[PDB]
Amino acid sequence: SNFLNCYVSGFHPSDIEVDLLK
Amino acid sequence: SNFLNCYVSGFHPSDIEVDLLK
Amino acid sequence: SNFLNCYVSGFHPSDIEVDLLK
Amino acid sequence: SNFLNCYVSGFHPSDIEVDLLK
Repeated sequence: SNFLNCYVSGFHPSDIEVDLLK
Repeated sequence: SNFLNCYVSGFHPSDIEVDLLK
Repeated sequence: SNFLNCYVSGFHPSDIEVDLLK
Repeated sequence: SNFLNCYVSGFHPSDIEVDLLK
């Protein structure tokens, strides 16, 4: 349902838990 | 229904919790 | 009826962000 | 158009996870 995921530039550390039912 | 995940740049370690359920 | 997960650098050192199960 | 995982970094380390439709 209109899934728009954009990510620019990465990294080594940090924790990102992205969760989308769609 | 309509979702945009705009994430850019990094940084030191941390706890990023993102959850989209609609 | 439209989620816009945005984030460009910054963020404070902790465990947060934004979550909604509804 | 529905699937837009615009990714540009390759950062494999850290805690990165995307729940594409669970």
